[PDB]
Formats: sequence, structure tokens, C-alpha cells
Amino acid sequence: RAVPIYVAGFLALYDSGDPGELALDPDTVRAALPPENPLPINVDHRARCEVGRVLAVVNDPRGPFFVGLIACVQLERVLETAASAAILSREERLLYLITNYLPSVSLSTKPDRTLFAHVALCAIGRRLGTIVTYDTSLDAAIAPFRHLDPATREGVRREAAEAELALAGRTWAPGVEALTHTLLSTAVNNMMLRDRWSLVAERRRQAGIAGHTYLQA
Amino acid sequence: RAVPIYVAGFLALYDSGDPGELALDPDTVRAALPPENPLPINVDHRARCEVGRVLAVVNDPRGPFFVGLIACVQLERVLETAASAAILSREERLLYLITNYLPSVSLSTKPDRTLFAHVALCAIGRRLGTIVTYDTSLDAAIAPFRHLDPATREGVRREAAEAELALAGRTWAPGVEALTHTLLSTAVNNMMLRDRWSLVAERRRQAGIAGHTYLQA
Amino acid sequence: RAVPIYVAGFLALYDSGDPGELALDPDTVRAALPPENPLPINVDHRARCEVGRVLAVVNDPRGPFFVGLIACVQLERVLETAASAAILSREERLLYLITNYLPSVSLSTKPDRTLFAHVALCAIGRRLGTIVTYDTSLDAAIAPFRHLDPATREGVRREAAEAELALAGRTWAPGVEALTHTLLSTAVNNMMLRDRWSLVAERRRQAGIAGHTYLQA
Amino acid sequence: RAVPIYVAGFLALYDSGDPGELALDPDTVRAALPPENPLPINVDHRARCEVGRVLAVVNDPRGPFFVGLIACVQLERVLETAASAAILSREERLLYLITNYLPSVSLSTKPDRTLFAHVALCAIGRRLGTIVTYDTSLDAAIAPFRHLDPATREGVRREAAEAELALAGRTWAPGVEALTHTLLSTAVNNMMLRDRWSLVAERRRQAGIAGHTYLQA
Ligand SMILES: *P(=O)(OC(C)C)OC(C)C
Ligand SMILES: *P(=O)(OC(C)C)OC(C)C
Ligand SMILES: *P(=O)(OC(C)C)OC(C)C
Ligand SMILES: *P(=O)(OC(C)C)OC(C)C
Repeated sequence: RAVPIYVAGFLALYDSGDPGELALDPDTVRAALPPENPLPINVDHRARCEVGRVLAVVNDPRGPFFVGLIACVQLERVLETAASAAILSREERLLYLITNYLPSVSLSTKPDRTLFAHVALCAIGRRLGTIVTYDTSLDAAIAPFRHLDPATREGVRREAAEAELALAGRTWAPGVEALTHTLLSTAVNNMMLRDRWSLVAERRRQAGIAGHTYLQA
Repeated sequence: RAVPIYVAGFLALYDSGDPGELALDPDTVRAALPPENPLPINVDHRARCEVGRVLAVVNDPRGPFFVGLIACVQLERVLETAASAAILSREERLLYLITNYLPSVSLSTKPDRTLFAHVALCAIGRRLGTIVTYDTSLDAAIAPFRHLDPATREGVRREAAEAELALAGRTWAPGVEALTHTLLSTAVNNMMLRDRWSLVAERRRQAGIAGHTYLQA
Repeated sequence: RAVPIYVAGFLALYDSGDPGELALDPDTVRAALPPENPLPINVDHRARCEVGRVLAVVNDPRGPFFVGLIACVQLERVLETAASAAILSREERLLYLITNYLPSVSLSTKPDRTLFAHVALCAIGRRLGTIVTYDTSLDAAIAPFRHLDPATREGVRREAAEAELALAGRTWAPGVEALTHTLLSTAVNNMMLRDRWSLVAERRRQAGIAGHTYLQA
Repeated sequence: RAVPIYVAGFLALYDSGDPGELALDPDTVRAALPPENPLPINVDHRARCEVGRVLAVVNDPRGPFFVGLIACVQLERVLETAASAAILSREERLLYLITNYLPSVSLSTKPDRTLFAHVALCAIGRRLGTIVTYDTSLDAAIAPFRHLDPATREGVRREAAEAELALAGRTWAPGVEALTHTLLSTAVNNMMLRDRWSLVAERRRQAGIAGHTYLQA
């Protein structure tokens, strides 16, 4: 019943100019992989809102790149119904809705294999180039990433298939009201942002994302 | 328990440049006042979300001006809790939140006394100069309005005091989930709006709003 | 200077219902691979209009799938200038223009390795499911193909990279006037088609193409 | 060498339902006739492509009707050669081709005698009932028009004979490449038109065109 959605994007870009604290480097990422424990995916750090699971994190010459799976029907409905949409097809309407509402990732860290805590989908992340892609196929989710080492692609596909076998069939169900409140919060807390689409456009460029994306920026 | 909030603003400006359909003129407004029936105030036209009542609508030389009352504790909690706010005192926080989240009014019309149907608080209205002010005192809510005919002030104060006497003590209770779902909707349907704060700044100027407003534009 | 464009799509679907003559089967395709000689890519069978080269043809359980490269700047200009376009970005404008003008492939056959003669880009092909995809990356061109054996993907990527090494740097230049006349011909000869977009939509479905494609059907 | 082709049709219908701007009325047309200066005929408003001349424009009770002459051998060759035609006799092939490729007229206007600027042959015009007829005889070109005031016929024949005497022998020669580039453009800019033949069928009915026309709609 749930539309399995794949998210892909950089958790961080290595020499991007992230402030002192936020910055991530090759050796620290090297030491965090593979993660000791699975990285759950939640909405706007509200840890009650688990909606998926990070399948693979690969250290790309540009930064730690990841691929996740979101199998949550409540998240679908809550979004589908909120959209008193004027302006398609079907799950594409869903792709269009999640991409533009939740265009960024945000990695939380607690060096060793337990450094990476979890990833949160959000409107605007704190590190650069953190704009993600959503699609119903892993290959389709990673394709808009043109500045990606060939090895990263081949490795993220391999790990992601195995990883899927485990949580095969798992669906998350955080609670429609929990979901509803969490997304209102994502809006209310980002209302004071002067034109967020500039940042989106800018960070989409830094990530090397290009193509016929649903992202309207 | 509810913090009575006063909304004030122009429902429309007379010679502003509103498209054919939306345009309002002095004669039509003349004929519509006083309203046959009280004007309820709701959030984003979702009639289920009645949160207040329009006390006075005076035909100012510039356009139909209004003053309304919002007495809803659910709206307060729904907003207060969504704000995982970083960044003043108390109900001022409340003022700050609603002002920037729902900065515009929108008058629905069904000429005679039954023309004006209701007013909806919203992010961006379709008529110019429709930026409102919120405050815990009627006098405070109308003060930022500098291009206001002296008669309009004395008239809007007089009717408001009376009008309040009737719905004195009334508190609206649409239901927190209805509120929660309506506000997310306000957020989702306006996500593709490029910048928005420009329009808010422009239309604030048009209305002649000036002062130490919570409106961050 | 030329934008290398990748085309991908089925040259034919195995049990699709193609008329007696046009039909292709597994064993006949098996016997034609690898092609004795490279398969050039031309516009609407006008053999003077060579604009690219077929990189790989892989026998997929569904039909012979191929991946080609178009490196032609004249084709770019002729299209870019014809489009007195109302309605983006850049080479995407080019992607949008070539996809919707030339949405199909047409394989010409002269069984043995010399069966496959060449492929022609055209508006509407004669065999079913022959709707192609164009993109600036091979991976991005094949991603909209969801009903594709995993082996096909891994094989078409391997062959295509090697093949590219040979014609690396090759650009085609058929002649802008030749190009101009050939494309007018594509239009004039398909004018009598009652709604071609129905077929496009239909044959896009038969191919298992899905996603945020430039193809406006 | 050129095959003189006669075009006939309504430049506009009086009470058809043309949007605000495009709408034409009897008085304005009255004032515009006769045209101050001859009306050249071109392909798709590209003023470089003058291919004929409007002989008569008579104000019929239904709308401004016209009869024009097209004497251009390049247009003939450009069309004849583009058609890698499968599928009657000769100049009839020519009739068949132009009729279905450029089935509509479009009157550009700059009220006084200088209102009408020129008419452009095109695929789909913006005003209703603008479907034209082509033939090698004026009488043949106006015959399909059944809802035509008897006066209009006798008037349009009379002025046409005279008008011809002046531009008697004139043959236009825009240049085959100009022609070739203009026609591709006609094709590229109308590629996103869903169906088109419906509109052609509808507007043929509106004009009151009936008969054994080459127009395949
Ligand atoms: P993330 O990018 O934050 C990590 C640095 C913890 O963004 C949050 C604010 C949603
Ligand atoms: P209001 O300004 O609309 C009235 C014209 C009915 O704005 C709506 C779209 C929230
Ligand atoms: P192709 O699909 O034709 C082969 C069968 C030779 O289409 C042509 C008519 C463009
Ligand atoms: P015509 O009908 O346009 C006039 C109104 C100028 O059609 C053009 C768009 C070819």
C-alpha cells in the first residue's frame, strides 16, 4: 500500500565552507563507516517521526553520500490531503509534494562507527549542498547526481539492495497527527526565512544536481 | 484563558489596481454596510475554522476598513507548540507568531447588506493592501495605520465596544486537529510562492502601515 | 561545443502484437548481436542525416534495448532557432525540444550479425513501445526505464563506455540545410496523423517508461 | 511555372465568441475597407515570407471575407519535396499538401483604412472560423462556402478580377531556405498542440465550409 520512496543526496560536502562546528572531513567520515547502528530517517529531528531507514552511506571524494528508503503511508496521506492542489499523475504528485516541501537532509552526529546518529528530512539544512532527491527507484534517485564518483554509484547500489532485504516489508507509522503536527512545525519554524528557494537553488548547484527534477528550483 | 487578539486592516483599497473581478468601490461598500449578518473570521476560508468575529467595518475614504476579535485558545496552543522557536515575552510571542504566519485578510463576497460573507486570515490575499495588524488592544491594533481618516478611528472604536458586548466572553473552539490540518494546508499551498515577504512589504506600504510592528517585513 | 546526448529505448518489444513483417523475436535478435558493423543514428531514415552512433544493443527479456550517442551541434542550432519558444535552463531546452519532436526510434533491418542496418529517430515509429529517452548522461537516459532486467542495465553501461572510447570526440555534421529539410519532412509527412500524442502516451506505457520525463505525454 | 493558388475564407466571424481583444465587428470592418494599402500574404507572420497578395476583402453579413492569390514556385518545391508522400494527380497534390499544412488565416491589425496590416497562413489561427480553402480557380476556392451572402460572391469575384490585372504575372520568391526555415518553425511551435484536427473540424463548421474539400477534417 505504501509507495517505497528513495532519497539520495550528500549528507555533507567536504571543502564547502561549513562553519567550524558543522564541517566534516574525509578521515572522520572514514572512521564512521559503516555505521555501528542503522540510521533511521525522521522528519525535522522530531525523533517520534521515524518514516524510513538509511540504506547506504558511501564516502565519495566530494562528501558522505547516502541512499534511504521511506515506506510510510500516513506521510503520503497527510501531504496528499493538505495539498488542496491546483497544480499530473499519481505517486508523482507525491514525489512533487515531498521534494518541494522537504528538499534537505540534516545529519545528526553524537571518532568511531557510532558518530552518525540519524538523518532528518527538513526544509533547509545547516550544512551546504544538502539538497536531496526522491524517486520510486534507487537508480532514478541517484541519476540527477552528475558529480558522483563511479565507485560511489556502484557501491551505493550494492549495499542498498542487501540492506533492503533486511527491512524488506517494513513500513513506518509514526501517527498521522504526529506527522501533521511535525510538518506544521517545519512550516512555522521556517516562516521567517527570506526567500528559501534561493538557498535551495544555490545548494542544488553545489551538489551537482541537474536534470528534470521535481524540485522546482 | 484565551488571549483576545484584535485584528485591523483594509479589506480592500479603492483605487489600487485590483484586477477586474476583485475590485471594490465606495458605492458597493456603502450599500453593504452594516453587514446584514455578523462576519465570522476563519483561517484560510476553511469555514470549519471559525476563530473570531468582525466587530466593525467602516467605509474609509481609502477602502473598507475592519476591526475583528480572535478568542481561540486552541489556535494559540497549535501555534505556540509548532514553534520550536529559537527566537520575546509571552502573548507577544503569540502576537509575533500569528502576525508573520497569517499576515493577510481576504474578504469573501456572495448590491445589498448581504454582500460581505466573511473574512479569512491567510498568508497572502488576492487584493492589494490587505495586510493586517494584530494586538491585545483595539487601540494598539489600529495605531500603526497612519493613512486613516480620523472619522474611521472614532467610528471603528465606537461600534467595536458595542459589538464586543454581544459576543462578550465568546471563545471559539474549532478543534485543534482542524486547526492543525488547516494551518499545514496554508503552508503547503503557498510553498511555491517565490519570496512572499516582498509582497508583504509592498502591501504593508500600500496600507500605510508604519510603526514598531511584529510583522518582520 | 556539442552537447553529447544519450538516447535509450527499445528497438522492439517481443510479444507486443507487431504486424507479421515488423515483429522481432529473441532468437533472431540473439543471432544479430553484436552487430557486424556499427549502427549509425540518423534522422527520419534520410541516410545523409547521420547525427550519432548506437553504442550498445542488449537483448533484454522484453526486447532489444539500445543506447546511442548524438554529438551534433547543427541539429542543436536548427532546433533551437526553429523554436520561437514561449515555453527553462539550457541544454534542457535542447532535451525538451528533441524529445517531443523526435520521440521514437525505428530500426531498419537488411539471420546473422548484419541484420541490424541502422536506427532512425522519428516522430512515430512502426513497431510498438518504441518511445525513446534523451539525456546528457547514460544513467539518466536509462533510469526512466523501470521494466528493465538488471543485467541489461549493467551490460549496456559496460559496452557503452568502451564503445564511447572509440568514437570519443567524434561529432557529426550532416549539413544545417540537410537537417532543416529533413525535419520539415518529419512534420509534413506526419501532418495527417490524428492526435499523435495518444500513440506517444500509449507506447510510452508499453515501454515501461515512467518518471519526470521531458516527454510531454 | 508557378501554379496560381486562390485562398478564400473568413478573416473573422462577427458574433462567434472571440475573446475581448481579437473580436471584430461590422462597423470597424466597414471603416477598414477598402484597405489603404494592398494586403500581402505571408507564411506564419514571418514578414520575409511574402508568397501572395489579398485581392478582395468584402464585409459579409457574417464577417470580413477575403480572396487571395499565391504565386510562389519555391513554396511548391519546398512542400512537394518535404512530402516523402505515400498518399492524387499533380497540382492537386500541391493543393492537398498546403491545405492540410496551413489550414488557417490570421489577420494582423495595426478605426480607419490602415487597420488591416496583412494576413498570415498558419496551422491554427487565434480567431474562430478562420479555416481557408485553396484552389486553382477563384470560383472553386469560394464554392465550399455555403453560408455566403450572394452579394459577397458577386463582389469578391468583381474586385478579384481587377486586382489580379495589377499584380498580373507577379510571382513571389522569398527564398527556399527562408521558406524551409519558416515552415519547420510552424511545425515546431505547434508540436504541443493536443489534437489540432478537432479545432480544424470545429472551425470548418463555424465557417460553413462544406464540400469535397482536400481538407482532411
Ligand atoms: P541539520 O542540518 O542539523 C544538524 C547539523 C544537526 O538541520 C536541522 C536544523 C533541521
Ligand atoms: P482572498 O483575498 O480571496 C477573496 C477574493 C475570496 O484570498 C484567498 C485566496 C485566501
Ligand atoms: P521505423 O519504425 O521503420 C522500420 C520498420 C524500417 O519507422 C519509419 C517509418 C520512420
Ligand atoms: P493570428 O490569428 O493572429 C492575429 C490575431 C495577429 O494567428 C497567429 C498566432 C499565427
